[PDB]
Amino acid sequence: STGSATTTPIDSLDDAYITPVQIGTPAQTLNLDFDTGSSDLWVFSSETTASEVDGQTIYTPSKSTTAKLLSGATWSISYGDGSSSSGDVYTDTVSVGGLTVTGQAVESAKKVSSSFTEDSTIDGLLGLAFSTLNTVSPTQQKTFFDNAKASLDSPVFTADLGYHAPGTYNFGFIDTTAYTGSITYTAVSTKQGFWEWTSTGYAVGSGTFKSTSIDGIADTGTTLLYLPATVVSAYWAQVSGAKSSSSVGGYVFPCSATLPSFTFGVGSARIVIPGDYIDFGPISTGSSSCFGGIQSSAGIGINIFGDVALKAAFVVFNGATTPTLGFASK
Ligand SMILES: NCC[C@@H]1CCCC1(F)F
Repeated sequence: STGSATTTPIDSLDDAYITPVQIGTPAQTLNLDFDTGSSDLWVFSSETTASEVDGQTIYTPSKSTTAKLLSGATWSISYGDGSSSSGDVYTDTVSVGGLTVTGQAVESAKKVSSSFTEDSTIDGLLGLAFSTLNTVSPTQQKTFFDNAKASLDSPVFTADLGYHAPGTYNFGFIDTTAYTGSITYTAVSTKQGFWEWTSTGYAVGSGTFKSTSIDGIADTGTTLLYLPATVVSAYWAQVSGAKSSSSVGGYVFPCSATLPSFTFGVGSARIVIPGDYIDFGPISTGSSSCFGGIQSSAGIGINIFGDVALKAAFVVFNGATTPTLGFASK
């Protein structure tokens, strides 16, 4: 089998991407944030505290003839931005882009933190990291990809995120028309539960490439590119007036600037992020200070190749017995 679904930016900045997902019988379509950095499929639901729902579409398990309570199971997750959610668990039929999994754990939120409530465009998350990170207790549950894997034509999914435009998540096949040149594959460590890999270096603009190993994760659920402070300082030093602002929470730059590109290495290959992809717009409405799309990972404990990086590439998440990542230009 295969599946193919379009993923759409939630706003004009590409702050996140939503993909329609069919849950239950008859189908209830919710728009989920596909997150290769986590491993829970959770949704706003008829069980979510009413004051914490503000415009989201909810899953109502009582209206699904295929829903079954997963008796005794609970879940609770916290993310790197400090947001969180928790609740109980149903199994149900879940389809993405024509690919159907029966018996998928659908984690129904009883509580969500304020940042989820305040984002009316995201109805939940669909985790695509390794199932070892799934938070369901006392019986850990498998991701949608892990459940689908054996049925897929090939044990892979691909992320093709757009810059200020829709893109595609495919399951089970590699669309050879969706990228240019060849795909360069690179080793993955699953020791932390992530799609963790080692970039071979970077360049700023037209500058010379610096060969240096940068361990990090491919994370569709993180907006920006988070890299070591040395690398990030070298980038922003090429932008007149850019500075790190503690009050804002990262590097800002004059909105009048033209940003240089940023290149990262994948083995001997190179992925070029155009400068415009690094512009996250005014820090507040009407400000002439703009927020940068490359930020330091110093406070995080891990480097994160988030959407800013991934949207410059066609990315293969290869879930074979030994997982690997592939990157192509597009
Ligand atoms: N997108 C899931 C959240 C990520 C995983 C590693 C660091 C982080 F919390 F930011």
